[PDB]
Amino acid sequence: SDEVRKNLMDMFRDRQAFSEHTWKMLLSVCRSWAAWCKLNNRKWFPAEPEDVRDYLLYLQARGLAVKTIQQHLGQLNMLHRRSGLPRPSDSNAVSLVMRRIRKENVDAGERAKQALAFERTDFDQVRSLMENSDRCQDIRNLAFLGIAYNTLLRIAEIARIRVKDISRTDGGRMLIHIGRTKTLVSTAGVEKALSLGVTKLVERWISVSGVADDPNNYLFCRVRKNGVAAPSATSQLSTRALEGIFEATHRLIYGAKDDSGQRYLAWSGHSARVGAARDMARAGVSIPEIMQAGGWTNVNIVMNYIRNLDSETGAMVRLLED
Amino acid sequence: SDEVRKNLMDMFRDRQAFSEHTWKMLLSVCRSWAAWCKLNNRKWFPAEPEDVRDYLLYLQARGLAVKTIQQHLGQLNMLHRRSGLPRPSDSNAVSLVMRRIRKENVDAGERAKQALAFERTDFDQVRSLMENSDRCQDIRNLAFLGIAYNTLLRIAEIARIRVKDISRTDGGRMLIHIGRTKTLVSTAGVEKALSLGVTKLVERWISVSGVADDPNNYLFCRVRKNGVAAPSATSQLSTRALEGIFEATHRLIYGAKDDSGQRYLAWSGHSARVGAARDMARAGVSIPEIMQAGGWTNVNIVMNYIRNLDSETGAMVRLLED
Amino acid sequence: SDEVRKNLMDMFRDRQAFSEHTWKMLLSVCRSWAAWCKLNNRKWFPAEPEDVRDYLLYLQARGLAVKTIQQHLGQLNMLHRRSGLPRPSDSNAVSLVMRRIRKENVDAGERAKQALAFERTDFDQVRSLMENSDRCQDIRNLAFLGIAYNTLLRIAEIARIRVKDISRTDGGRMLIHIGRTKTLVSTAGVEKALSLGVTKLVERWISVSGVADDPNNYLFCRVRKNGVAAPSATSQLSTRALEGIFEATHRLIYGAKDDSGQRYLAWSGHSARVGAARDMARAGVSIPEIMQAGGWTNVNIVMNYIRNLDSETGAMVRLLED
Amino acid sequence: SDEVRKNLMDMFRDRQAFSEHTWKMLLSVCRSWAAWCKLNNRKWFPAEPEDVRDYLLYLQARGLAVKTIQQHLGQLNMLHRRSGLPRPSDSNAVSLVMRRIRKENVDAGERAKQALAFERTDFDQVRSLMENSDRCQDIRNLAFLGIAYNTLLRIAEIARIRVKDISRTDGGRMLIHIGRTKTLVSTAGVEKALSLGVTKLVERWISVSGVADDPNNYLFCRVRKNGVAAPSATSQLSTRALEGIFEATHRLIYGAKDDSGQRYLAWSGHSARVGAARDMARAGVSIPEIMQAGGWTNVNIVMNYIRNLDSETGAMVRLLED
DNA sequence: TATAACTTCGTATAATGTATGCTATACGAAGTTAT
DNA sequence: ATAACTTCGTATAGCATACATTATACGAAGTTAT
DNA sequence: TATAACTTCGTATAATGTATGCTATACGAAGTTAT
DNA sequence: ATAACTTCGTATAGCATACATTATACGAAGTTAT
Repeated sequence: SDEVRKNLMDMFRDRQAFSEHTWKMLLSVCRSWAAWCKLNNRKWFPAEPEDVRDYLLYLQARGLAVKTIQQHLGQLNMLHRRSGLPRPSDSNAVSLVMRRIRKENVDAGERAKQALAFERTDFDQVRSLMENSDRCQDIRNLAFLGIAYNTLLRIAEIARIRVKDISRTDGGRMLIHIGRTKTLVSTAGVEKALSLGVTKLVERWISVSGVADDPNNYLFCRVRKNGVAAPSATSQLSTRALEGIFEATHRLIYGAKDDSGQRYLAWSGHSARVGAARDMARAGVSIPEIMQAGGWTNVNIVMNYIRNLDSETGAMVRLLED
Repeated sequence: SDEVRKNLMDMFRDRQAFSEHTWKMLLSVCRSWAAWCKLNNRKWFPAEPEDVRDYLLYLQARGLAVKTIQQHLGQLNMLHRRSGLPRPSDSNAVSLVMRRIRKENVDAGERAKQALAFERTDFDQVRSLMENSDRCQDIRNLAFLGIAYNTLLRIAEIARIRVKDISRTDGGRMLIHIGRTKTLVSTAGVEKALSLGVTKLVERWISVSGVADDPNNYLFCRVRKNGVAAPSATSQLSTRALEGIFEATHRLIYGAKDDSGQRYLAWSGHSARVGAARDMARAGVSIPEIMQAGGWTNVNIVMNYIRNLDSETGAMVRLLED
Repeated sequence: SDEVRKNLMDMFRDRQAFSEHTWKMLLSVCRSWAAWCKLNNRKWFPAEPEDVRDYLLYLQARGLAVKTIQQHLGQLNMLHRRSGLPRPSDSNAVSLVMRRIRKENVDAGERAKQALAFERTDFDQVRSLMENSDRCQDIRNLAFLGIAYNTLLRIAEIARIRVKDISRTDGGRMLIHIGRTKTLVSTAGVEKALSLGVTKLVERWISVSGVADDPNNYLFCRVRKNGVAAPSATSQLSTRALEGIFEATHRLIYGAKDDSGQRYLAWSGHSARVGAARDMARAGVSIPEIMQAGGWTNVNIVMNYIRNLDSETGAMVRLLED
Repeated sequence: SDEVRKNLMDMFRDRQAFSEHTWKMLLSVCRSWAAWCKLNNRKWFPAEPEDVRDYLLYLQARGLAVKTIQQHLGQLNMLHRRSGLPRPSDSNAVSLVMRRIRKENVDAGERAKQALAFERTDFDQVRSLMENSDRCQDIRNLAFLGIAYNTLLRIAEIARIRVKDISRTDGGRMLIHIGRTKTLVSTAGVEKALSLGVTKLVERWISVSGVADDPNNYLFCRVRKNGVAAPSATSQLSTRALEGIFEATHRLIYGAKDDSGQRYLAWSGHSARVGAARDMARAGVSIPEIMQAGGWTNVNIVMNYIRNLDSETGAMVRLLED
């Protein structure tokens, strides 16, 4: 069909309208689905519902997460819907089976994990140790953890901070201007303020890195063996390395990860977000203020991190013994 | 017509998409609709809005509640939508009778109900009346009333408990790990501390019952007319029974049921939930604390349980009393 | 057209799906539009945009409120849309002229008025006088004002209160169950609690009226010359009479209305709502609690009663002199 | 084609549907689009999405802001929608470039701006520098800066003020009745108290100006090079002039403009609004109090003015400082 | 040189929220009028 | 010529109204147990 | 009877918010099993 | 026969997930100034 080619061509022409990660996962899903189709001699593009049902069942049978299976469907759905074709999910075979796969897995324990929390106590411990070190690695890392926990920004937001994004209060606290986040793309964007402590941590790093040469440098950059910063205004510190700082800081305190292969045996990119969310809840911060903290315009995900603070809470118990 | 045959096979094949309670209600509604149709010379499938409209008006004439009339309409919508067919509710005729029937029925003052509060006033009365009775079922029921008040846990939830789900903490207080979640984006297991007095009751029951003798054994079990427990791990105590414990306990104090045929004359499955929440807000406890105690996230409902408390009477009452 | 007749016939068949006031104003607008069409020899049913534009301009030219003109359009729009025909507002002639008429009127002062406030001070004054009277008129009226100001219910909500809708707290305060309001039609509905003062006022009235004979009596009923109540379970006190109580209570204190013909020279049905809203704001009640008070699920109308509390507010002024 | 001729006549005829500022921007955009089309051999009307897409990409290449690119697109959407024609934005091509252009531009860090804060630090500086200067324009400007700080009133709003809109209260404080509303569901006239020091300045100005000599005379008026005021009541001082007072006042202290061509180097119309709000939140004032001071109901905006204040730094900063 | 400390990348899995269309201001710059 | 505007055009920040009902507001006429 | 105190009604004008579709419990009642 | 269930059906209250992305998680391979 002429129209389908056109629609696809249009989406590719302005591919920059979508996150690069959407593209990353579009192609990845397409590769997996392409492969399954080839293994079973099946037309892979206009995808047949029943074929899609077999494929979701096969993903299930490989032991894949409910959420990852929803991903494979999601991209297939997007590829079809933006083509002008009907979505696989538009048929019952796919709809019902997706709902069924979720029900079976969930009803056998499957649960979406969350990042191991990096909370205030963790931050103070990390800091009590590393604040002394005059190494470049250590000063940078300590400053990044500070920002992460102070501001609750995602790591991709942190790696985009430019030195000119930083301003100041009369009070002396650093403010970091963010524009783009996951949930938001604006020109006015948001301001996130650091405490006086974290501001110092960040001053130390600026000072010692020489990022402030060009004010269009990324606040965070790489640091080599010899301890020399490598500022850039065109290459940011990969988010993979910020994941690494979290894994190294965890390793520093708790030693090496298990042999098991499980996710979340050590801190990761999101660890400071669930942790600072959680600390606020427990100090009585109001639910709106928590949402303002993490950029959350809606209430449900925040309830869904105090999710697992829901431990022994024991209101009724006290009531009972008196 | 061939399409809808496919769509109905899609449904039987992926029947595990829905819980067996949904299928139950689906089947029940179809039975009611098909009867009505036969008795009124109407084709039952596909349904035509004129016939669906008369049917909903028959359901109103019959005294059925509005939530009930919605359910019949819902499953009819469901059944037709899961085939290639138009839903009744997408017709102007059925859409207007639902509106007409809703408001009509509220004007004659049909009232949504809820569980009769089983409170602390009531758990002392009961304890008082059978604290030190040595009957093996009097011991079981007393324990279970404990767990239901303390943990505001649903009834199917208490059915599932086992002895392997019971650790300890300060004083003795038992650690009931749970499946309070049957959802993906939701806690990976929750936890409930019993009081010391209630931990004591779920001790004395474990003695007599002898449920410990297997980990995989369910906590609550059947107890026959000879006061002997009958542990199992393939067979959990039904919800209807746990219901029964509550009604029996009501009969104990207040005697035989009021005989209107009405609902919520005795206590039922939820009475302890309702009661505990009310007790909890009476002594002042953060509403979102209450919300976490029985795993609510949709305050519409908990609100309805504590409405007639004096602590909830609102701002105007507060102002007026100067 | 056959379809248009059918659609209209369907709406009339289940007319009870719409408020009777919608019907009242449908016919009233139709009468006015019918009349204008007859005066200008114009087809009145499928209404021509340009004819509708002339008619809105004529309503403007009679000096009618912007909001009343929006009403005439509203019903014309509804009559057409529910017929299956295009709305007048679907054309530019009508759209643009409506927007223009609003702009001209507003840009010459026109503003939507609000009810004269009946606030706490007013209620205490009214009460300081009438609380003594043992007349039936006075006891009833005083109790209605109490409820109005205490609960913020609209008068139609107040006239629907049945004696069985009333319950109690442990604390001794009356609760009044509402089901239907303007913005809401439910079976669970809402509970509104009276203070201890208003509860007394209401006790006096119940006591002295004999409404509590049949518990399906309307809490408020008429009272004749001789001071004898006339309870009914099938005829409520007209909302026009509740408007009258407000006008009489105003007259009692401030004397007779002007000669001017202006609306809101004396208290009316909504006077206690804007007044209690306003009092809450000024005592620092939180904006959510205000919304809970008046049944308001959204924030804008409440801002739009503290609307005209916005008087001399003078935060900046204090700042300036120090 | 005849339809769109009707639709364009509908528009000229009801041209008062929109403000003359909307028409201005509409006309401006058409001029830009038509030029671009001629210069690029494209039909200007109806617009085809391919051509609109290239045009928006030309607007991005030209350095225009995203709010600006939206405006061009908006008026194009408007113009076409008010004819029987499809909007550009309803095409997949233009929809994706707008997305692409938005995020693209935020990544090179284009930043939404706002008025440079004219604060109390700045109104003392100014007063200091010209408190007791006897120049008739130095007297006018000083007064007006007063009114703008004190009342956070927009500039067109201050233009409209007259002497007949000025009563009194405690000490002298002037009573500026206003048209802060140009909306129906909105206050029926508002009110602003000036301070005593500022009331003094709007006294000394009325002396010299001689504006009192007619009620209907506008408060602020033109003052020629011979230090003589020129009252009018048919002619209000333009907004561009009131702007000018602010820039002049900036030049006074800081000298000639920074010469980047940039925006918000001096103060402008809104500077006093911005400044006053910031000052108001600095000394702690309920946010919704601030919101009422300049008639906001959409806190998105006021938030943006007080972001870098230390009192607004958020919960995390508060927790971290123990 | 070997090596820290990356980047790049693939597949795997969590998170996150359900909008614009009109109207005001900003400002350089050209037009107007009386000093 | 120039101060001190006003008018303008193009660039951006700042805001409010439409839609589909459902309700109250009030003067005026008909009703009914005193 | 005249009259308070309505009801009914018409036209006029303000107010008010942008949802369900699945899954659990309630309970009388019939079925089952061991005392 | 009966207590004490379980299973059932029909009646209602109580709840949670789908959708379209955009992001992080982490092991493993290629890179590069020391």
